[PDB]
Amino acid sequence: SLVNRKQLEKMANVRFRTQEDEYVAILDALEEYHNMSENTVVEKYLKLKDINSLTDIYIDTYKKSGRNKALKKFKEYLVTEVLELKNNNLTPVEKNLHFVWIGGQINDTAINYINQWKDVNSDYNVNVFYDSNAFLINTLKKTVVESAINDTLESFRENLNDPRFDYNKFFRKRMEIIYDKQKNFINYYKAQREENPELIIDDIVKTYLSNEYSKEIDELNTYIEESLNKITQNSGNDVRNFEEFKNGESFNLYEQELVERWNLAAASDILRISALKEIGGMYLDVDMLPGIQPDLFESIEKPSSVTVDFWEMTKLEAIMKYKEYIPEYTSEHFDMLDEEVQSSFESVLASKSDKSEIFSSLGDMEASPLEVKIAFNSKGIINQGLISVKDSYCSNLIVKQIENRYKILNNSLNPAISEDNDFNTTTNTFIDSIMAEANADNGRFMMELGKYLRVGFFPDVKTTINLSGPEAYAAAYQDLLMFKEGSMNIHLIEADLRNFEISKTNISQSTEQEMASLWSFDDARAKAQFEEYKRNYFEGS
Ligand SMILES: O=c1ccn([C@@H]2O[C@H](COP(=O)(O)OP(=O)(O)O[C@H]3O[C@H](CO)[C@@H](O)[C@H](O)[C@H]3F)[C@@H](O)[C@H]2O)c(=O)[nH]1
Repeated sequence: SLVNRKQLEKMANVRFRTQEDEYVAILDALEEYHNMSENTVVEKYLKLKDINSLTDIYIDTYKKSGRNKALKKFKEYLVTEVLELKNNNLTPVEKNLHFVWIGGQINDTAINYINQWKDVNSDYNVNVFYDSNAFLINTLKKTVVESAINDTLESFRENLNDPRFDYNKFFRKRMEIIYDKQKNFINYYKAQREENPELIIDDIVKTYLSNEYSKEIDELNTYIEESLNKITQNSGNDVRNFEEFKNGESFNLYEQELVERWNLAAASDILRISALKEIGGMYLDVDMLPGIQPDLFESIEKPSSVTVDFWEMTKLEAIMKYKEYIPEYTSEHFDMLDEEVQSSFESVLASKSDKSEIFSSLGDMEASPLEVKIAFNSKGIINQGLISVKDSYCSNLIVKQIENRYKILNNSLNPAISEDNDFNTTTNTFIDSIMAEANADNGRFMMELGKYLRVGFFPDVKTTINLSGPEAYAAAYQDLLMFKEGSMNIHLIEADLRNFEISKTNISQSTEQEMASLWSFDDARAKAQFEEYKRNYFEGS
C-alpha cells in the first residue's frame, strides 16, 4: 500500500540533479520495509520511524531541493501507512478489568458499580488495586482540611455575615493553612523515613495523627483491618506485590501523589497505565458502568428539548428505577420527562427479564500492538476508560510522557519548596521558575503546572489532566504519528484521535457518580461547601 522504491524515484528527480547518499538511504530503508514479512507490527513501525528520520535528514540538508515536495508527500504517506498498520493487524486483548481504589476503605457504591461489570463479563478476571500500606491517606487529608476549615472560620468568626467574606476569600485563606499543615506532615514523613527507611506509610500517618490531632491508634488500626478485609472480599490486588511497578521509575511519582499531595486520582493515573503495560486488558474508573444494549431504547425518540447528555443519564436512571440493579440511584433527570416518554421507558424495560438484555458484554476484544484505546466524551478524550494489549507501544510512550512531565514539574517545584517559605512565597518562586522555562512548544502545559500546589484544595484546579491525564495520552498519540518522542504541543485534531477511541457501546459514562469529582470541584460546589461549613461552625459541629 505504501509506495515502493521505484514508485518514489519517480516522485523525486529532475534528471539534472544527482542522487545523494542521504537520498539512497531513504531508498534502501523503503526497500527493506517492503521485505519485512518475517517481522512484527512494532518492528514495522520502527522501520517506518527510521524511514521518516532519514527523509527529514534529506529535507533539512537540501533545503530548497526539488525533491522536497515529493518527499513531503512521502511523509504523509508514512503516517497513512502507520494507521493502516494499526487497523489491519489486531491481536486479542487480555480479559482483565482493572479498577483502582487507593487511600482508604472502598465504598459500597464503587463495589455496586463494579459488580455490574462482573455480572455481565463472567469470562473476565477482575482486579481492584489497593495499597495495603496506605489505607489512611484519605483520613489524613480529611483531618487536615477540616482542621483548616475550622481555623479559617475562627479567624473570621465575626465577619460571617460580611458579604466581603466570599467563598473565594475563604478558600484562599484556607489554602494558606492547608499548605502549612501539609508541609508539617511531609517533613515529619521524610524524617521518619530517614531514621527508618522501611516504615510503611500507614505507621507514620497514624503516629502523626495521634501526636498532632489526638486520634486513637487503636481505632485507626481497626479501620485498617476492616478496609483490608473488605477489599480482600472484593477482588483486591495489592500494589505492594505489583513488583514491576514498585521497581520502576514511576513509583516515586505514584508515592509523590499518594503521600505528599494526597491526590489519589493522580496516583491512580500513574498506576493504571503501568497495569496496562505489564498485564494488558481494560482499565475502568469505579464510577463507570457497562454499555447499554444498542437496540434497547431504539424505539424511544429523544425529545427535541433535551441534550444528548441529559438523555444518556436518563437512560441509565430509567434502567435503575425499573430494575433497581443499584440501590438509591437518582431519578432526577428521568423524572423531568413527559409522562408519555417515561411510560415508553417503562414499557420497553417491562419487556425484558434478564440483565443480559439491558447491559451488553465485552466479549472477545482485539486491538493493535501499537495502540492504547481511550474513552471520550463531549469534552474530548478521557482516560476513565482504557483498552490495551500487554506492553503495547503506546503504553510505553504514555509512561514516558508522564515521566518527562513530572521531570519538568519537579525541576522547578523542588527548589522552590526547599526554601522553607509560606504558601504565597513558595507559589511565587515556583511560578517564576516555570515561566522562565516556558516557550512556544510548552506554554499551555506550563501554565497549568503553575497551579499544582492547589490541586484538590481550591476550585477549578485541573493540573492532573495535563500531568498524568488525557493530555499525556494525546501527546503519546502525536509521538506515534510524528515518529518521535516527547511532544509537548498537541496539534492533532479530533479526527486524528478518533482512530484511538473506544466505541461508545462499550461503556456507559453518564453515570450518577461521574457527576461528582473526587479530586476536583467547581465554583458552585465550592460555594455550597462554604455556606455549609459556616453553618456547621455556628452550630459547633
Ligand atoms: O480516594 C480516592 C479517590 C479517587 N481514586 C481514584 O481516582 C479515580 C478517578 O475519580 P473520578 O471520576 O473522580 O475522576 P474524574 O473526575 O473523572 O477525573 C478525570 O481526570 C483524572 C485525572 O486525569 C483521572 O484521574 C480520571 O480518571 C478522569 F476521568 C477513581 O476511579 C479512582 O481510581 C482513588 O483511588 N481513591
